[PDB]
Amino acid sequence: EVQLVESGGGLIRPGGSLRLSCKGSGFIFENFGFGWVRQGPGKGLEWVSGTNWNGGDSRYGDSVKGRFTISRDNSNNFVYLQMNSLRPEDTAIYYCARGTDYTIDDQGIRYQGSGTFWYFDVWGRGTLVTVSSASTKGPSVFPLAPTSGGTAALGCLVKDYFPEPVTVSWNSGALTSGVHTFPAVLQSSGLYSLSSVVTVPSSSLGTQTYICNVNHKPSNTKVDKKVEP
Amino acid sequence: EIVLTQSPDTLSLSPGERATLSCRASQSVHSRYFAWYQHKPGQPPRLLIYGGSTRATGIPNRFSAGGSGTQFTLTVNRLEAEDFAVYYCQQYGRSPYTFGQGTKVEIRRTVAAPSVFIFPPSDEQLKSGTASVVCLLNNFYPREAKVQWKVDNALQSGNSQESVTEQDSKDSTYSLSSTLTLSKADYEKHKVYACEVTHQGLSSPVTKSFNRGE
Repeated sequence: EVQLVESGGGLIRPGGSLRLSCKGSGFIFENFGFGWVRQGPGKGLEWVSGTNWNGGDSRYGDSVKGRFTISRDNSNNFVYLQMNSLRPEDTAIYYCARGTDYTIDDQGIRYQGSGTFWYFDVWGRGTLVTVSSASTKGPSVFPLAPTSGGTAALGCLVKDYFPEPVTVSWNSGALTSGVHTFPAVLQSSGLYSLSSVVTVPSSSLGTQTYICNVNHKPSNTKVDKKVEP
Repeated sequence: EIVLTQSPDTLSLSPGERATLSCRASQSVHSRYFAWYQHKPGQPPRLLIYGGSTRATGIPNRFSAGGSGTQFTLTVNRLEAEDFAVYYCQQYGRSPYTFGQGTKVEIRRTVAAPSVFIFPPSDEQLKSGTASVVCLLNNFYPREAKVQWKVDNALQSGNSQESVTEQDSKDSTYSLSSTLTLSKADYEKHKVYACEVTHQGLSSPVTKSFNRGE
């Protein structure tokens, strides 16, 4: 029953704006503070913003002060994050999160029901925001051609696409055993790259054919490549 | 602005063992203005502790935390599988509220050497005018592994990037790729290409290599 659902994610160019929304349900929304937290690629958690139960007290991470505004609508149970003048460094998963349902004054008196944003006990699944000037592009798929630990290995190098994601399968998709597809790396060019690999018996190379099926919907690309020893 | 520094960076433990996580604050924070979170890939972070030492709803008594001043700790008394994840401290003594950089608690298993493979640039990629050399380290444990590239025996620096999978859910191993990126012009200028791998499961470093065009 208790849930927070985010929406508004997406690709925006630098200097652009984007608005994130979080709908709360299954709890008394008006009593709680709320905040936003983000996690950039390969980075840790970063506190972005928070506002208290009646939105009177709102505060910001140093890196977003000025550009970002948090608001709430206690009538329809939404909290928002208005993000302006977006930068490449703002690329991240953004999480909406529920704050406390109390607060404490300088005198140490605790106020039940007057929530604020000290810490977060309920988290949205998060929405992805990508800030880049890169043009949508489909991947080049190159074979990685074939012993160690008893087997051979082969794969596909899926290079220079934008945006994420891609998906990889092998021999149409019946082959999952021993397949590793690596996390994408953003290259200097601002395009992504990854490899997909799979280990196979050395004797079986000649008998069976290996093809990787690469799909990149953003650019509606589909490519199948054979890897030959 | 308060900077939180967690240590150690990673712990390799097994169910039933104790994990102790530490967080140094760059300025004194009062004992009651601290929280801890647990975060596994693909899932929302989860609150464990607030108020320095108070367990969040649903959190069992095996988690405990405390501290004051410039050091705070979280202890997991006896680890279970779901406890392998990244853990973050968070201070709310002073705005802006901030998080530590995370400490990973990962599964300890028996040593497993990498199976190591090297792939030269394909003909296709070459025709298209770029050159990538890939070194694969497959299914190994522990995580620590040094990969060094040599081109005509000259050690390479600054022109490779490593990517690593999450610890495997079935066998708790890692796989890793190291990708050396060269202009086609430079690739063509040299002959021998080599990936040298050092790892606990190998009796000595292993080198995979090829000669361009052979």
